[PDB]
Amino acid sequence: GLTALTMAEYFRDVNEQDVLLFIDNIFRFVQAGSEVSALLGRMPSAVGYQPTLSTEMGSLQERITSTKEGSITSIQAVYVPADDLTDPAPATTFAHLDATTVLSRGLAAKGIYPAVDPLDSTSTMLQPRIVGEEHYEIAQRVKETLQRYKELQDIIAILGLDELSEEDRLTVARARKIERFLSQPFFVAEVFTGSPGKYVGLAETIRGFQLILSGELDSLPEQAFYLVGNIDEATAKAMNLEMESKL
Amino acid sequence: GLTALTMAEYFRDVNEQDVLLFIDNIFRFVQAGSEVSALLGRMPSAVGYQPTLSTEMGSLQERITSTKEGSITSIQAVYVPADDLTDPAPATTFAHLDATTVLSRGLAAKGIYPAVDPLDSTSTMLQPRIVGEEHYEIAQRVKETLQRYKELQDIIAILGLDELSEEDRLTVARARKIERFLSQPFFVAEVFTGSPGKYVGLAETIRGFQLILSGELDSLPEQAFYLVGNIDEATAKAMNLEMES
Amino acid sequence: SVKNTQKITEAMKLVAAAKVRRAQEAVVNGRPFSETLVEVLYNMNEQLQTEDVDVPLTKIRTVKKVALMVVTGDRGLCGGFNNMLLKKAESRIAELKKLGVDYT
Repeated sequence: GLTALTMAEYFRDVNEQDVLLFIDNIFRFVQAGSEVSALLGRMPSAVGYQPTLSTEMGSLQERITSTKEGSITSIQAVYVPADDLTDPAPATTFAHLDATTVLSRGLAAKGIYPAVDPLDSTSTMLQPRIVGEEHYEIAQRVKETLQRYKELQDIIAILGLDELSEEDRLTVARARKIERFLSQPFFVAEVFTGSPGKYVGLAETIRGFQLILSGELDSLPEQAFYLVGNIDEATAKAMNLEMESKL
Repeated sequence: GLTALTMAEYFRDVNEQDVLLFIDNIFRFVQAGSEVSALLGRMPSAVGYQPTLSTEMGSLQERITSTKEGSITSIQAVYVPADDLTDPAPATTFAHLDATTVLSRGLAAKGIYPAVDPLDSTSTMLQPRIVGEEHYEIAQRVKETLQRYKELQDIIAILGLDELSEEDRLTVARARKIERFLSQPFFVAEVFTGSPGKYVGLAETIRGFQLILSGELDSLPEQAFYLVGNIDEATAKAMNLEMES
Repeated sequence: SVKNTQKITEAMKLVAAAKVRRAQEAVVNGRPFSETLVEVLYNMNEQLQTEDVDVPLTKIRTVKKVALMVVTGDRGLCGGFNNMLLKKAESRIAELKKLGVDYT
């Protein structure tokens, strides 16, 4: 990790160009520190990591900063140990990571890929004056609808889908539509999906979510929003599915 | 364990007999190892046991092997501590045993003796070649019914029994009949409470479970199958229950 | 989840009790009408001692074709209610299929 940081720091200190370092599994940079700190003579910390977990993690993460000569954008694929989202290794990296994105096994076991959590994944670039007012409002409405669905997960699972309101049922179906629409066919995940990938921009997903949660198109079947690039492709898949239903 | 095991293996290797060794409380052997190795200076291990908790008890179990001269069928009443199966002292015994039957305290808190939990109880001899497709298929069907019951126990939680549809209601009635039938007055539990013991055979209990799973016994109530032997005696107990009202 | 479920089912218990009481209040609203109707009907039965050639709504002269009309409760989880109702309905339509009634 420090080798990658040294190459990036050279390209940001001397070559004056904004570089994009991808570190995969930054949690290894802490676990290997654990395996050496055990033998080194340093006392064990909490659940089993090194004592200087936070200072070492900071010694990696702080050197990644836009420093008036360039900008080191970086995407560390932090590994949450068995989804212990309270463990020291992700708990120290949440403080350093600006636009964190918590991917969840819960939203992967039902097949919604990418397994990014709509709620937990949050960024300090979702401030309105920075991201755009309508985009911020759509993000707030999507997160609120998903939060309402996560709060109705207990009522739905036990007391039946029917035992709640008929406006809240519209919010549940809308949350289903949203949390399936935010699935994406990747170009590199075509070997897992079997279907080609669709790269979709920002304004297009905003225009899709506006029509999804504005109640204008709450008639399409739920599977018509699954693994779909854009809302127009979702409309086309609704026609495909309605033809395949009778055929 | 070692000295009783040597006493048994001398008979299995020199006299060629089918000797049994009912080693009782394997866990007490492992816990004695825990004491001695906490005092022997050996460094501590998982939760409290010796570091050699998988080689010392290996020296116990692996010496119990049926040789080509004679065979030994040890019955080791290994004890899970604090009633959790994840513990290492029985977890290292699960890998060595082959017909493990977990006497979970749940069915004994319900009063169903023996409390052999039918889902956790499992054997490498539940194979087609060994028991025949008949007994194997009935074992699979009864484990199916009991597993469906245990997985909808989460609904027989907060809600009531009524909320099930007819499918789940029938499978719950059948599962209750089964988990009651799996009780038996032992021939040695004449002392505590109940009837004199009844010896129930394989080709006899297979008839009872075929009859219960075949649906031809929906008329009987639940306390009729409880603490009974064969299925004919279960129907007799139901009839006498109706006579005594 | 269990605590929120407990709060929700307590709320549904309270709302269901209030709904039971409001249905009872509707019945007590109806009881003036039913009392006046059940007294005027006797007044007619006393002025005329069932001296009648009328009312096609009194043709009990055979049991040719019964119309068992079954009202049921219409929500989710329905206590243990709807199954009992339609069970008695199925038993009664079986008994009316015995006699050969052609029940609607």
